[PDB]
Amino acid sequence: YWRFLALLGSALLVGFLSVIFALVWVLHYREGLGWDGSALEFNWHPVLMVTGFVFIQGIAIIVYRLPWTWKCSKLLMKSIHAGLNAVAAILAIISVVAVFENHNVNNIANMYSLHSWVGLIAVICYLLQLLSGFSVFLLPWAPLSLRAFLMPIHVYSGIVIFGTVIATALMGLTEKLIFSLRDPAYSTFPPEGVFVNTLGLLILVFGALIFWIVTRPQWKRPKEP
Amino acid sequence: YWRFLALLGSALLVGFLSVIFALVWVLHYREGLGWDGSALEFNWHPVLMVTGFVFIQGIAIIVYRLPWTWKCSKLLMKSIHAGLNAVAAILAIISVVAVFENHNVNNIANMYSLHSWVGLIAVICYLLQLLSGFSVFLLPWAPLSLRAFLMPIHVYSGIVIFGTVIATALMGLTEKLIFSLRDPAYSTFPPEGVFVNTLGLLILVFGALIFWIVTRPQWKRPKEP
Ligand code: HEM
Ligand code: HEM
Ligand code: HEM
Ligand code: HEM
Repeated sequence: YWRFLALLGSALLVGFLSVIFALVWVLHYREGLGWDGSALEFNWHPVLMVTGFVFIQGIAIIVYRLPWTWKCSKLLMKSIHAGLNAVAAILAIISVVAVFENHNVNNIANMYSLHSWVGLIAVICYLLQLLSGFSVFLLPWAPLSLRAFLMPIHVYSGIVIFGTVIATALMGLTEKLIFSLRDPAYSTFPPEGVFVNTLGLLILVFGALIFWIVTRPQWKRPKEP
Repeated sequence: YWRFLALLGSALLVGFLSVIFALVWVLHYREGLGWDGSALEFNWHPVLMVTGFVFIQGIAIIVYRLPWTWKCSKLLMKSIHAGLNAVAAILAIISVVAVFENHNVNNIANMYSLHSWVGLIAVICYLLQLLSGFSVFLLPWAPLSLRAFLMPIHVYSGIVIFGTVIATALMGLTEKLIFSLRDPAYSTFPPEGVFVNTLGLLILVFGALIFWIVTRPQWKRPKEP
């Protein structure tokens, strides 16, 4: 228990510092936020991706392992899981609408990067996991046999989508640092560069923590009757 | 069994195509290979990283789950594991010596990027997992109690290092594409750009496959007497 608490506490801390770091970066180092800057719009992209796709999704993935929930309703904890993942799907979609509207308004090319390829698949895989998870594991009519062998795919896919989001995030930080830190150049170790590398590491440590919590068999929600 | 075979076969295929794709890219799209180009030297970096740190390490991680090995010697399969990981440690170190020698000869800055921060920690964590794994699990004097609770950390850390290498690789592809595809620009969808994005996806699919194999409890090497 109290090593779980300490680990949950650590992941919340690093997860909140990531969101904090993403906000300071766009509000104090970049131009800020707005729904047409248009770089004030683009900046919603990293902010909302860190906040929903990395942080809120990180918490949805461990929601069933909070021991205060074990003798809670399984339908209820399915609802918090479903709902916390839906919030991150909304924010991530909004996040992608930000780049497309900044790009199209500014006549920039779309979908040429490995970041955007990996990312757009992450997003599509995410919605499919959300739609499939809703009709099979929340919704009532599905055959309990189809439950039995979709479940290993669903647990694996969620960890693998969550890992791929983190790898897309560090790619997006990389692109945006390189595009932006032209003078002083990124390679000159400017403060924005040290700061956002540290945001990169924080997003890293958060994933490692979420992956630790979620693979402790002693912390699985105890199977139902 | 035969779904394991098919999955092992798939991961070997995508793992070999990654190495192939990394070679074609530097030999047919870039300047080629050499031990002083000096871009002929830098190119050893992605080639050796994909080959040893992603591919050979991907195979070392699943070496205990080959069913042809289950009634093999555990000391022997510890030796293939140890040895396959040592080969990737050598290649990765060599790979890092390539960038430092290209940078220092060409007066480029070192260790300013998130790619290099994450990567250098991956490398250091890798060697520590290798040194710790050698003295605790190959070597004979360690208390069987210290075996018992280092093992969960060692399995977790190997998956987490392997994931972080993949995320570093896609960052390195991102940087190198952006630095290089200046004219025709990356954003103009040039063939090198489509090709190396596809190398990025292949490295992705390889990790997802290695992670699938390595988390099937039905495929764990059956515990010893
Ligand atoms: C993209 C969205 C989703 C992701 C990434 C996701 C991811 C995951 C992950 C990683 C686990 C294993 C966590 C654990 O061991 O506690 C899990 C468990 C589960 N998910 Fe989801 N999930 C998503 C959407 C849904 C939805 C909509 C439902 C519908 C009810 C659902 C139902 C479940 C159930 C029943 C479990 C097993 C709970 C248990 O351990 O007893 N998921 N999910
Ligand atoms: C990890 C979650 C993320 C996902 C799923 C994601 C997904 C995407 C997608 C689909 C695009 C293409 C949009 C377009 O073509 O207009 C894109 C573009 C971009 N993203 Fe992200 N992104 C994520 C995180 C980040 C972060 C944290 C940053 C850092 C600022 C970032 C920086 C960028 C930049 C600069 C572009 C435009 C250049 C390009 O097309 O590659 N992204 N992202
Ligand atoms: C950086 C290098 C290393 C990495 C990334 C690594 C990674 C891993 C991973 C991911 C597993 C779990 C695989 C599975 O379930 O089959 C594992 C298992 C193991 N590793 Fe390592 N390892 C490394 C070095 C070593 C070394 C040097 C030894 C020394 C003998 C060692 C001994 C073991 C043992 C005994 C197991 C458990 C085998 C079993 O399932 O019965 N590893 N390693
Ligand atoms: C995934 C395994 C990888 C690791 C552990 C890794 C690690 C590193 C390290 C430590 C550096 C800094 C070297 C220096 O400062 O001179 C670096 C630089 C670099 N890497 Fe990688 N790398 C990997 C994969 C890749 C790949 C696949 C590419 C694609 C070509 C790449 C491209 C670069 C580039 C262009 C640099 C120099 C610019 C910079 O300092 O960021 N790397 N890498």
